[PDB]
Amino acid sequence: SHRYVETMLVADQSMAEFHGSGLKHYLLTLFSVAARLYKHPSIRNSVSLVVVKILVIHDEQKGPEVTSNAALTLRNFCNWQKQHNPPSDRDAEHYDTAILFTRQDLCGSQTCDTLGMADVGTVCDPSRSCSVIEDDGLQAAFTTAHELGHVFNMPHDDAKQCASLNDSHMMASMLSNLDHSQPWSPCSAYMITSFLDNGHGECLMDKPQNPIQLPGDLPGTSYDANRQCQFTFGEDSKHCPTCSTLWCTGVLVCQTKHFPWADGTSCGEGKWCINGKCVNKLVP
Ligand SMILES: Cc1noc(C)c1CCC1CCN(S(=O)(=O)C[C@](C)(C[C@H](C)c2ncc(F)cn2)N(O)C=O)CC1
Ligand SMILES: [Mg+2]
Ligand SMILES: [Mg+2]
Ligand code: NA
Ligand code: NA
Ligand code: NI
Ligand code: NI
Ligand code: NI
Ligand code: NI
Ligand code: NI
Ligand code: NI
Ligand code: NI
Ligand code: NI
Ligand code: NI
Ligand SMILES: [Zn+2]
Repeated sequence: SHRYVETMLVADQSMAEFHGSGLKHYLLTLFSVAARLYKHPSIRNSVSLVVVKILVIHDEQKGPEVTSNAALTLRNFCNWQKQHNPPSDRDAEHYDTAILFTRQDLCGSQTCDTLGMADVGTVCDPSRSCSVIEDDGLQAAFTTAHELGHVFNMPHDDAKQCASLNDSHMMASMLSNLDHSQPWSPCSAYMITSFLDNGHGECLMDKPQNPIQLPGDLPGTSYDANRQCQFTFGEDSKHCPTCSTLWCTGVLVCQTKHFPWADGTSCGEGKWCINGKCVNKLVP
């Protein structure tokens, strides 16, 4: 049966300052891509990510302490989100999960290549059902879905428990090329299924009361290549000077993080990017 992941989205002061008025549309744009990934048939389940609440923190002290140490930020965030959840799921703004988004670059013990953070198997535990996402651009939509994967009991696809069943899927242990034709591995598929068959989706059974509408356009529609570049490299960056790799300014100096342009991104009159390819908007 149908599962509804009622979610609170939280943005820290770094996000408020960076994004200004456009902040809530941007989080919703992230979450809508993540919501799509969870509807892909390879998850082999019926999962609906819905937003019941959004908090923006304009003053550090009114939110959790966000530090570059990712494990500690997650823990800070988890503690802090408790107080803002209504007790019973009868309440409309009661959430099953909470996600923090920050511009601060998050770090492990060893490098600052951390992109997000969550514990495994926590989705209906109100005090552990959280994630922190570093916002380095639109690709943070896939970070959002990966970490939500942890929350749903998915291990990384190199875990020994995944040997029997399966680097190119959502739950890769490191950033690599996603297979957009099959986002979730057989392992991810099984580990979420097991979890729900074991009864751990219980708080996901109730439908949301007037959820915050997610954008139904493509992320490239709201955000053109210059915007995309700015989300990654700061407001002074523009598109370089197509689709497969987004290059951005920094002797013309240009830089990339190797991601394609967001789907729906204008690549000329009557054409737009779809899975790394520039194609006519009108399809046959
Ligand atoms: C962008 C993007 N575009 O497409 C995709 C796909 C992405 C996301 C790629 C993911 C790579 C791996 N991570 S990561 O590199 O930040 C490492 C780490 C913080 C390790 C921690 C220890 C850890 N936490 C929990 C565990 F269950 C295991 N281990 N992680 O896995 C966090 O979940 C996060 C992001
Ligand atoms: Mg509150
Ligand atoms: Mg795609
Ligand atoms: Na980081
Ligand atoms: Na970094
Ligand atoms: Ni503001
Ligand atoms: Ni909007
Ligand atoms: Ni601080
Ligand atoms: Ni595969
Ligand atoms: Ni619920
Ligand atoms: Ni400015
Ligand atoms: Ni400027
Ligand atoms: Ni351009
Ligand atoms: Ni590089
Ligand atoms: Zn992970």
